[PDB]
Amino acid sequence: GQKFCFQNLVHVLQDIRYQLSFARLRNSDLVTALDILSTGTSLRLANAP
Amino acid sequence: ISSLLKQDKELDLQIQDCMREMTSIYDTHLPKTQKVNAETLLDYGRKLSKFSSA
Repeated sequence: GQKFCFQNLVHVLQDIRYQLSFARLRNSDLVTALDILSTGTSLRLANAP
Repeated sequence: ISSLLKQDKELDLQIQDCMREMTSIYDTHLPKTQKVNAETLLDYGRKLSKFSSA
């Protein structure tokens, strides 16, 4: 039971780290958004042969 | 003959230079092959932010 305690704690810590990535928000990619205003992904075309 | 040929080559190069400069000034280009509201823009970009990001 004591071991189970250790492990269980690790799993809870991982889980809350997961929720952590779920809670942050990142600055918008306006570039891609403006390209999609004009309905293409200008990036993926120019770049690609 | 050699002097006179040199003179002709030089004159040819002078007409070269003048046409070169006129065609440089007139830069020749091929022909070219909506406005946005920022709100819908910003919301869309922030949506996209998680999905275009690692």
